[PDB]
Amino acid sequence: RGSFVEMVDNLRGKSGQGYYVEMTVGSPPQTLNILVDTGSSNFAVGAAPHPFLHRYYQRQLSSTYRDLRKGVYVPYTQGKWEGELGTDLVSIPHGPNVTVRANIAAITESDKFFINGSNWEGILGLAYAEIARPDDSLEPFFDSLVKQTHVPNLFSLQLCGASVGGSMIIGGIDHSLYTGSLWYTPIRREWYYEVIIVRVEINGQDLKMDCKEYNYDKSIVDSGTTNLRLPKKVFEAAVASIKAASSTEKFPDGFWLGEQLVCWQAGTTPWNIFPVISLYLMGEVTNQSFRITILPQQYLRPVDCYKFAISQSSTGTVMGAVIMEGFYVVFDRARKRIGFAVSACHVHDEFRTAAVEGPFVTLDMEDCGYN
Ligand SMILES: N#Cc1ccc(C(=O)Nc2ccc(F)c([C@@]3(CF)N=C(N)OCC3(F)F)c2)nc1
Ligand code: NA
Ligand code: NA
Repeated sequence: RGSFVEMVDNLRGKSGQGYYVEMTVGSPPQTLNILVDTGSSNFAVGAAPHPFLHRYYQRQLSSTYRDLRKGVYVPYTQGKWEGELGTDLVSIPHGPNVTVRANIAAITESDKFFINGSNWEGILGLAYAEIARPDDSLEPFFDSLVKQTHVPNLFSLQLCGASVGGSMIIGGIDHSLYTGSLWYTPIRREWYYEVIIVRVEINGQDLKMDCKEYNYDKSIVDSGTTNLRLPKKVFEAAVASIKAASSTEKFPDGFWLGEQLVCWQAGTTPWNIFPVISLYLMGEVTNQSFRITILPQQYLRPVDCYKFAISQSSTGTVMGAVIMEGFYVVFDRARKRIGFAVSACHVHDEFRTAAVEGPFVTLDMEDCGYN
């Protein structure tokens, strides 16, 4: 408990391409790099020589592979894969010292799914069975891990942004990865890692929207998305504040829509003109909340050119890597809650830091949830 030196620094990645962990599948073990995704629930790996892939799962080499005799077709908004379901033995070399029999979707066809130039070749969905495809009887990897072993039912993520890196601590928390205290928000329902945002501030100024707007139709914590996505109305209000707060430089309108980059002469990005953004999350106690604060170092991504990485959503709020890179995030499944603490590795300057602060007094938090 509290100390997991073998798992520290077990994540890698490249700017814009996600954080992946090494895994082994089958017997003998085949090594694969697998993207860590708290926004989905399938363990799915390339299983055919797609040209973008460095490595892929060759089921014919595994004496422990078992076919489920069932296909799966998974369309997303942009992109899709299809695959054949089976189970095999899986382990995590820089992770707990166990092997589990897990479901694996062998991806045999895909479109706009793999990234040309990336170094991963599958995805580990860490969310709940309810959003698993094709349905919720396909048990997700972490559920299998916890049923078949004594690994406790929680994992934590420290994502260190830009070549990126971090730590996925499986079964525990490592205190050297954060400073100050962890603050917890309830998981509102076990499907995505759904949470409730109860107030939004831009440089300390409240957007003063009806808080149900903040969670329209859900808010989730998603390591498989780069941006902070905001419901359209909230995004509109939020941009108007940020634009106002930075109004000393003007940028194309296109910029704020993620449609154009902005560039400054190297080593001169004027961070100080851009405001901090705070989300207050529902706390553990009635009428109690706490607040996480991020910097422009988080929401202006380097591509010295930058992309504005807060964007409009039609799927609710998505607290992607733009939020998570500021914090150490604990997915405390056993107690249905998500903890945040300031990450010991987050990108900051000599004037401002990411922050997690409480308790605050917030009434009518239950009304913030959308039904
Ligand atoms: N920083 C960061 C960063 C940068 C990139 C990537 C990334 O490529 N993520 C990715 C790839 C393929 C996917 F297919 C997904 C899915 C699979 F479910 N997962 C979530 N969460 O949302 C989009 C999605 F399509 F639904 C994600 N991730 C994070
Ligand atoms: Na167990
Ligand atoms: Na600490």
